[PDB]
Amino acid sequence: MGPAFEFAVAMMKRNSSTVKTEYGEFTMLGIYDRWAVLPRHAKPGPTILMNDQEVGVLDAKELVDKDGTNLELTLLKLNRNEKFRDIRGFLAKEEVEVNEAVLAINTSKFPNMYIPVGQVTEYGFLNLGGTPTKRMLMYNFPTRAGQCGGVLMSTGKVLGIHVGGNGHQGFSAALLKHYFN
Amino acid sequence: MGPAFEFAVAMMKRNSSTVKTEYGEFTMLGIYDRWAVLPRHAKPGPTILMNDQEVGVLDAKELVDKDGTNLELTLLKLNRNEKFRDIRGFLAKEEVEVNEAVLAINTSKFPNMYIPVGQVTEYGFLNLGGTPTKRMLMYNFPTRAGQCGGVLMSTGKVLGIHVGGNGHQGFSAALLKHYFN
Ligand SMILES: *[C@@H](CC(=O)OCC)[C@H](C[C@@H]1CCNC1=O)NC(=O)[C@H](Cc1ccccc1)NC(=O)[C@@H](NC(=O)OCC1c2ccccc2-c2ccccc21)[C@@H](C)OC(C)(C)C
Ligand SMILES: *[C@@H](CC(=O)OCC)[C@H](C[C@@H]1CCNC1=O)NC(=O)[C@H](Cc1ccccc1)NC(=O)[C@@H](NC(=O)OCC1c2ccccc2-c2ccccc21)[C@@H](C)OC(C)(C)C
Repeated sequence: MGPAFEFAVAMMKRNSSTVKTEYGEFTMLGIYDRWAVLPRHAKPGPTILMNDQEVGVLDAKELVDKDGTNLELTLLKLNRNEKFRDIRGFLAKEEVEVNEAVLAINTSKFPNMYIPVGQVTEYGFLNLGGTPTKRMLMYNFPTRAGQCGGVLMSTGKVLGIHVGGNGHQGFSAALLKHYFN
Repeated sequence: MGPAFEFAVAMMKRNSSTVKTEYGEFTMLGIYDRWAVLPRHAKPGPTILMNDQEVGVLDAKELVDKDGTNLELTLLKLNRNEKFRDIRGFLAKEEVEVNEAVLAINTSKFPNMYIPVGQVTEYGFLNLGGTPTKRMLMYNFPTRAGQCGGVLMSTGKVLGIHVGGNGHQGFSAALLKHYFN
């Protein structure tokens, strides 16, 4: 798991931030150019707090599948000059299952924390907070509030973003290459 | 830092537990035989909760130096049949400074979490919660309540146990080989 931690630490350092919306505090992962991702339930407005700074949101897309089923991801285009390091190469084309993953959080409640969550399984459909949701990845860890936007990784792979939990399992939305063109 | 995470994960799995005393919830590291360590301020009584179990404490020693100066460590002898894996080989004879360390926590507030804290420096004397305290190791991380008993490690080294913080820095008491005979 050493390499999985090592990759995760470098990825959070280069591409992650702490974001506040009206709906809470989240980890945010920048993907390429000025595009980043949040759990859909963060419900970013015209403005967000990004590491304490008011940042303008030029575009936001709540992702759904071809049937309109919720995927629980919102892509957002940031009004800022810096671009993110392009990490689309680390995103799979389809849901990845691994035996050992690391979930990385960066919030006030959990600043620079890394959790080895064990096996990730393609969970599939989940009734999440009452909304039918697809392309969930599941891991047996007691995830809690303050961990949404959590980045789920293994060595050289970004698997998904943490979006919910039932007190005993956690769930990430799979972060697929085609979401980013 | 990969190897430092890898060592830390294996060490917590084999030798750590979650302990409640009247004074809070702590990470506890077992050292050898039935001997473990807590921050002195956990103030373990005749009985502690060890992973939800009432466990008897046969002996407890609050460590002080040759002048009687506080070291902020309490060694405790547990009344249980299992012995800990002997990890005295990973303890230094004197305070270790490293460039990259991992602090590992295992509580309800922070179950199986690992934090890369950066450089550890021999801090020396510290007025901790009003008590003169020696042999502190310092790292620049915003440590919080719920992280005491936190185990500070680098590759193949157990450096100390987290005992306090000022909101911007954290401090571990050095865990020295001679404390354990
Ligand atoms: C992240 C928010 C954050 O960072 O805080 C800002 C400061 C947070 C993390 C999760 C909370 C608890 N565990 C976590 O990991 N995510 C949420 O709170 C998320 C919000 C949300 C998502 C989508 C729409 C609207 C809001 N909500 C939940 O995670 C949700 N849990 C849930 O839906 O559980 C699924 C269950 C399920 C599916 C199918 C069949 C049966 C069941 C079932 C049975 C019994 C319990 C759960 C489930 C919240 C609202 O939690 C409960 C469990 C109360 C529903
Ligand atoms: C661990 C407890 C835990 O797991 O909770 C159970 C559920 C906790 C972690 C630390 C809290 C905040 N940051 C942490 O990492 N440890 C303590 O609370 C610890 C308890 C204690 C230790 C020893 C005797 C009695 C109680 N207390 C503190 O960490 C303490 N901080 C402190 O003393 O700071 C040192 C400062 C210092 C030294 C020399 C010169 C000047 C200063 C200075 C100036 C200004 C601020 C701090 C210091 C607590 C009580 O915090 C404050 C900062 C309020 C004193």
